[PDB]
Amino acid sequence: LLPPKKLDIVRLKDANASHPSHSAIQSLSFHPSKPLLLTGGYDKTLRIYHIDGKTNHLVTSLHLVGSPIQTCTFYTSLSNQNQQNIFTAGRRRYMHSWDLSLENLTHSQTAKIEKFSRLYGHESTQRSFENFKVAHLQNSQTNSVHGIVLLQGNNGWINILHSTSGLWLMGCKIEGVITDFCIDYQPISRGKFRTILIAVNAYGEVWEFDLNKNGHVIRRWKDQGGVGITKIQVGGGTTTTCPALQISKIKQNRWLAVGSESGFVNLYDRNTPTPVAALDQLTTTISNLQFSPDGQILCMASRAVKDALRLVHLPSCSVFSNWPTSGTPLGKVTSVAFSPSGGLLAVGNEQGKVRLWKLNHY
Amino acid sequence: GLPLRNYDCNSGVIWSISINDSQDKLSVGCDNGTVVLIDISGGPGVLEHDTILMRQEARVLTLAWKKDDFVIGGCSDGRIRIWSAQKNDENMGRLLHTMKVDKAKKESTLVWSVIYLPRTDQIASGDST
Amino acid sequence: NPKAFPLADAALTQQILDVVQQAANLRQLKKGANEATKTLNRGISEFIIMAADCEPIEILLHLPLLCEDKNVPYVFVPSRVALGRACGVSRPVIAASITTNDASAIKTQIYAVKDKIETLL
Amino acid sequence: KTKKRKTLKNLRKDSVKRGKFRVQLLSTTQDSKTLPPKKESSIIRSKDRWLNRKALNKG
Amino acid sequence: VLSLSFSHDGSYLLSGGWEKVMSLWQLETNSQQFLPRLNGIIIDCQVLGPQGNYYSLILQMTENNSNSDYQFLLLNASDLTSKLSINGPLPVFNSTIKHIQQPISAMNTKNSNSITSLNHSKKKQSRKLIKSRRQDFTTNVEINPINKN
Amino acid sequence: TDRSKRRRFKRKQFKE
RNA sequence: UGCGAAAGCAGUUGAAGACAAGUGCUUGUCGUUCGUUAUAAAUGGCCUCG
Repeated sequence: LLPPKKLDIVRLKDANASHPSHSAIQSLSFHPSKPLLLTGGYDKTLRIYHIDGKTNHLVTSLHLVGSPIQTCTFYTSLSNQNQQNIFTAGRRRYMHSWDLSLENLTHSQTAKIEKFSRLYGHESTQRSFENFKVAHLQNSQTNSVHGIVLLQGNNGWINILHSTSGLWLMGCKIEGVITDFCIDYQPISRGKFRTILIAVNAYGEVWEFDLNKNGHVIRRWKDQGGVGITKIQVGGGTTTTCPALQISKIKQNRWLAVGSESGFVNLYDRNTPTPVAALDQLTTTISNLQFSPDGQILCMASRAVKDALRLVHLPSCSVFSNWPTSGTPLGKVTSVAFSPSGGLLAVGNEQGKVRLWKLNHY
Repeated sequence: GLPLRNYDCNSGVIWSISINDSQDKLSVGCDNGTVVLIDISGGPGVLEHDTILMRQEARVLTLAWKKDDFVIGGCSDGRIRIWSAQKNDENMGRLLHTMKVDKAKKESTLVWSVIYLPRTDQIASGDST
Repeated sequence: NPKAFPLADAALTQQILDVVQQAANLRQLKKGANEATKTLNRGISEFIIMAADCEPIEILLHLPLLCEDKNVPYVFVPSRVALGRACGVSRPVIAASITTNDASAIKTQIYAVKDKIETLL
Repeated sequence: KTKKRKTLKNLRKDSVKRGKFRVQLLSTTQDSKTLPPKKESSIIRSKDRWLNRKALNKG
Repeated sequence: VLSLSFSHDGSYLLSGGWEKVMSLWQLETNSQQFLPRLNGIIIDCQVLGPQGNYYSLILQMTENNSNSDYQFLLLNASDLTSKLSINGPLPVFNSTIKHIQQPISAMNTKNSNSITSLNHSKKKQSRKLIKSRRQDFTTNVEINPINKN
Repeated sequence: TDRSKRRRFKRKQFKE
């Protein structure tokens, strides 16, 4: 267990010194197993960097003309470990995928790229693919597992598409404007787990859908004292930042954090709910909420002002004091990423800088 | 074949009328978005007022009930609304929830009909779209 | 909280908690019970918002009596911590008042909210 | 003939303005009791136009 | 309708027929998406993949009544684009050959056979190939001097 | 008040 | 259907079996056969990527 108030960190070289980015860094992603980083932005380029902490050379670059990058993520099939995919999107009515399986990543001369652009009659509900997340869905009736791509609708709509074929499976709706959503996995038995979609409205009502049962609502509750909610995240188990490799590795998240425009971060224990703590160390809208892979550290960052990044120890809910400092260079934080292992924190800014740190405790 | 009793709802002009499960109370939807509950258990020709549910700015085009406890109403603002009709409940008349239907972009959206499904505890709604 | 009446409902509170937010941005929000009392006496309030979850609730119960005297609409919201957050502060706000300004850039929806409160009353 | 028609409207007219006054005729009690009251039109005419909207193309 | 096939999960139904259009019927809502414009009417249709990544389709090109012209299309299900189109040479003979029969349609036409018309047409074709003496079965073909195509 | 009647009147009318 | 030009010149469209309907009899049919060169009509129309 890491210390409550003292955090032992050392800075390393920046990632993009090998190849700088010409625009802001809209998102970051760690490869689940390989030591690789994904960066994307309005430069329209998916620059991937081999992270080692002493060189961080660029492996390959892929420019996508006319596709400003708002988010990007690695994907590995939960069953077929050989399968590797990258999904990226922007303010567009289509989504790109890139297969990294076999020799595509490094050796192959050309990149196998495909475009998702078909919603199968639900085109009205969706205007852009920019906000999306990838999760694992278990078909209980057949016991097969496959990926799902989740999207944000125009009016409280959540469109769920098939990861590879791109088929539309089911749709979830909430009242009011959908702001953010997050995914939690609940194991049932050996080889069996259910996926739960958590969605939150600006007011603070939180919907819980059972995607294994046609996305039916299973629980409804409100964030206490929540207004102007901006982001939602879960921690303490499997998730996008900390994906699983096999079925047995599936684990439920014990932490749930709610952002707001006011700069408060409300924290809940997943084990109307009453919050454990109401973090207040940021005074601008919460633009990033992310946990450490083990769920022992929560990072909140805001893009409104410079150096607006804090780390919370859990379950103490006490913000670390030694860091960040005034001399710590963070700038306008716009992206945050935790390594699945090795306790490495990566932070991007508007200047095109990915700067790297090591959690000495891990 | 003559009007036995003429009763004024005492509200905006009526769009819809519905009767409860116990057949003792009538719910009446108005142009002014007021839903008036009229008691009729007194006897034939005896119509009496029970309660007024809160006032909202959309018309009430349709009404149906869930047993004797809740009143579901489709509104001209493209929204479905549940009112609590329970006696002995602090949430009496209380608009527990609001649903919004998908709205035609260039056109006003109207919830013309709503019906309750006891077996599945579901509400089925028909809209102008 | 029986006496808090009328109490805005789940849909309504957003339109209430929405308008207060911009009013704070535009400096058209008087926040805290004592400021609300000032605005009624000077009659510079469109309407007043109170929080029902207050303890002990009566503290704001003087404001309504002043309200109908001046024919100013008023409404209750369920949560006070929600209100202060909407006001734009780090402390729960029990009562807030919107300042009268016909030249404001947020002018329309305030009166749209005012009408809904009037219907609620 | 048009004079005859205008004569009907005067008979139909149930209220007239006298100086600052307008006096209103009082209908019989039976007319109210035998039949239900007249429909208000603005409430009903709205439904009919909606059912006969152009975009529908009732044609 | 000539080809019907269920998806692996059963949530989608693939249909194809004389319309030259493949239809994805979305069964939770009975919505439908269309991949029209295909070269031939759809004799067969299938989902081919562990995860339904590709569709395999069989096209007929009924315009050539002399011969049955089969074309096999493998489509990427993600974007419904031709991953692989396969066919042989497609000569148009003057008359029908061996046991080529037109596909079934709602009514008997020049390019199709009705329900009753199938047996009579088959017998007539066999007896034409046996008793009749005009057996040209000759096709025009051309060769390109510059490219030899 | 006079305007608010118009706003209420305009809002209730169906928009075609 | 044969021949021929594209115009046209000649020649065909039978029999058995089974089923259904109506009333042993009548009519209509055939993913039945033998022989001759031999109207339709279940409201049901074509994707998206500026």
